[PDB]
Amino acid sequence: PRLIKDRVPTPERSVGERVRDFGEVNLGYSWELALREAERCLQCPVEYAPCIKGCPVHINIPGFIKALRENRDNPSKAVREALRIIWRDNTLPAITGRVCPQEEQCEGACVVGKVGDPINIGKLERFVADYAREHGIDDELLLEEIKGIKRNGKKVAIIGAGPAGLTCAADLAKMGYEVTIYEALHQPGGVLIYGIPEFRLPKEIVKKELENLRRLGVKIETNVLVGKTITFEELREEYDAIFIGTGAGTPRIYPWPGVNLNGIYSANEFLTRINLMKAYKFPEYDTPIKVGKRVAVIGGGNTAMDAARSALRLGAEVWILYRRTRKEMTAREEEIKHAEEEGVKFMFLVTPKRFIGDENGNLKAIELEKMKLRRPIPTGETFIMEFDTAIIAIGQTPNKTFLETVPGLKVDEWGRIVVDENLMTSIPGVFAGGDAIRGEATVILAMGDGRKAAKAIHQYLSK
Amino acid sequence: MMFKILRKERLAPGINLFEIESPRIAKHAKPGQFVMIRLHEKGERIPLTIADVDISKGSITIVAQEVGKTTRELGTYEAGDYILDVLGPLGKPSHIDYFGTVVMIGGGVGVAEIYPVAKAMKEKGNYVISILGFRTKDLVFWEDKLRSVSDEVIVTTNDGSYGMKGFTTHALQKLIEEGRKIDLVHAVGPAIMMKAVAELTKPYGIKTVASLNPIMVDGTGMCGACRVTVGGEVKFACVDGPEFDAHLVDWDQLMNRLAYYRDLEKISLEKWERERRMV
Ligand SMILES: Cc1cc2nc3c(=O)[nH]c(=O)nc-3n(C[C@H](O)[C@H](O)[C@H](O)COP(=O)(O)OP(=O)(O)OC[C@H]3O[C@@H](n4cnc5c(N)ncnc54)[C@H](O)[C@@H]3O)c2cc1C
Ligand SMILES: Cc1cc2nc3c(=O)[nH]c(=O)nc-3n(C[C@H](O)[C@H](O)[C@H](O)COP(=O)(O)OP(=O)(O)OC[C@H]3O[C@@H](n4cnc5c(N)ncnc54)[C@H](O)[C@@H]3O)c2cc1C
Ligand code: SF4
Ligand code: SF4
Ligand code: FES
Ligand SMILES: [Mg+2]
Repeated sequence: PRLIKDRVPTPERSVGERVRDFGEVNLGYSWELALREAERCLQCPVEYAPCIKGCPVHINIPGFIKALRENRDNPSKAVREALRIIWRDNTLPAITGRVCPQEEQCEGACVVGKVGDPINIGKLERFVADYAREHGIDDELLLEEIKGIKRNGKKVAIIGAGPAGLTCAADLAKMGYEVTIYEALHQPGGVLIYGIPEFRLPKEIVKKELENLRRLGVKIETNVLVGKTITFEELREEYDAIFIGTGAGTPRIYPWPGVNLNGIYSANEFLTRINLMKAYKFPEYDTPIKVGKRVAVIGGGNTAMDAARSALRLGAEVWILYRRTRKEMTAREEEIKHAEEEGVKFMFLVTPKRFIGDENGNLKAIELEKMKLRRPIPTGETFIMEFDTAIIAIGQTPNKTFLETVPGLKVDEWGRIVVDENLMTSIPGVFAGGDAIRGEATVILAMGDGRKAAKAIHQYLSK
Repeated sequence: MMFKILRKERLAPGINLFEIESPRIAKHAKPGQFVMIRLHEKGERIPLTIADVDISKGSITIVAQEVGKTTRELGTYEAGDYILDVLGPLGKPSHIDYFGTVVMIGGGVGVAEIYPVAKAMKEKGNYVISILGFRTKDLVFWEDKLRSVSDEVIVTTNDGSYGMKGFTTHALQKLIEEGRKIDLVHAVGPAIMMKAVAELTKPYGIKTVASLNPIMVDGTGMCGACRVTVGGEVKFACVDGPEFDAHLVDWDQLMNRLAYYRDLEKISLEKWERERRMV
């Protein structure tokens, strides 16, 4: 076939406008643009299409794209049919189309990307979900699902309201179970609500899923820290099965001297203050946040990018200080580019030796070790760079405090819950998924695990 | 949906008791544990100690001293108002064994915070001496309540207007210099007070536990806002404490970290006061 090699671009807000707020940067496709991009797809057979194999849950990508093309003159029918196909495998397309690292997944596998730009699969999936939400088409499909629910009288508890737990809960409700989600924070959503900022994941997208759960008859109990507020044994007595979706929410903090100086935040604290507590709107909102004139962000993943771009919106000059090379950064390529555009400065092959303070206990500088290349090793050369604020973003890990209290639960040396081929833990009737079993991973994997665990719970309770 | 205020009691100027409906927290709470609260959708999360529980009513009791915007706004709440979010019980329970003679030291609102710990110590068979520290007579509260769970109570006021004149530490130093048997000191109060208690007992080798009061946000171990240095190691107070060996705590670091947001705290309080001037 002949290939149209350039992607149809998505519009984005200007840098000068968007660094003044936390609003979404990329405005997504319109119907006309999405249809044009869909037309670039070569419609590889489903039995071999490499994009499908690259999607961790194997969405029928050519199929939902074909649904757009075959309904060129009826966008509502096009979007309804496309979303029906996507929902066969993915509960969260408005989110994953925005946040998957597609270059490592569907788009990195697309044939057109070998000679040009791959099909913009994430933005097409996003468009389908967004258009559906704006026009009530998703509500139509959801009501169709709700009509088919036959209550079975059994109760399942979900621990944690991130993408794994939210997805598991919705699928169990569609199977007829009475589901309660227990969530420690005062709002559900997990990383979707406190971690990823509004400039790439608007809160309305998460709130829509909570509205869907309301319509599905799922109950959500916030301010419940399972292990303290309610014990695990109390849940086992009350519920027929349990799904653990507690994520990997503890910060990794290396024992650098000076790490407790004022002005040093974990990324989790910085992002929770910004995103969950709306500290960027202080004093309209009561939670404060403090950034100095120069901010260092330690790390190179999505967490680091989100912290850096949030700090830039608070007025700082911001540096990413990363211990490996540019090519090894794990953040989404699209967001690294956005950070560059917005003015984040980048330094590679450096890692902190210590943080240096002033008399009042405030951060003043970082002594940095230079690295060389296979793991990086220090060259022995060090230098001192002045900074007012630092944000540590070198990874997160599960909370061993919670895990050790769960009686009978087997956990590996990295804090990951051990599960079998059915996602069942060492405790019969207790299942787990998402970052709780993988360590830090992706939204699409957490969603996929929630669906797989819901099916396993149904099988377990039906036998 | 939210957490009903069952009862409010003004214990002293600026010291407000709230009894809150929360059967889950009441069922599980142990002495030394705390809650995070948020008043309303624009609010911040703040930690407050569980000062009492009533399982028969499904309630917990918190006592909040007015020190800034959130606790001043809380002080205006009435019975039948609601606290939007209450998360608990948080932290490790106080470690209650038979030690011998336990000196419980509460400074200011810390007097409410020590009540459940003093009561548990007494129930375990300890001889309990409670030192209560107040700035002046009109701030004295819960003397009878602490006496009900103590063998001896010593009330101090900075200005000598009631009880013994001086600080908590003056009463403790007097006990030490009398040669009184003291097997454990527990201190709860302002960080400056807990530091002073720790520094007084260290040369005498008296085991001393302090309930630390660093900045908290989530209160569940996710973020390190509440971190402290204990015996040269970083700990998160909300999950590893909040009680620690007072002689191993970096007190100057804790006080530095507690001062960090002072300017913004003032801005927020001033906005709240400015916007309620007209009447
Ligand atoms: C800053 C940041 C940016 C990211 N960006 C991306 C991205 O662009 N693309 C991508 O694919 N992935 C990204 N990720 C990773 C992705 O967010 C996670 O893999 C995903 O959120 C995992 O979902 P989960 O539900 O399994 O875990 P979580 O979302 O962490 O679910 C845990 C939730 O349950 C609650 N909970 C936890 N423990 C308990 C308990 N004991 N009792 C009660 N409740 C509890 C908590 O409130 C928490 O919100 C990012 C992660 C971070 C931190
Ligand atoms: C585990 C724990 C238990 C506590 N129990 C009680 C109690 O039973 N009764 C009581 O009156 N107070 C208690 N406190 C202290 C209480 O949290 C603070 O006084 C409160 O947050 C002040 O907030 P504000 O907005 O009213 O004043 P702000 O202006 O916000 O702060 C005033 C002072 O409180 C401290 N502070 C500010 N923000 C926080 C925060 N997020 N967390 C902790 N401290 C902060 C600062 O050091 C500052 O000096 C406790 C603190 C902790 C950590
Ligand atoms: S889910 Fe992530 S991977 Fe699967 S298609 Fe949508 S974007 Fe590509
Ligand atoms: S691979 Fe690229 S082209 Fe072939 S189907 Fe999947 S998307 Fe369309
Ligand atoms: S306050 Fe977030 S870790 Fe203790
Ligand atoms: Mg405050």
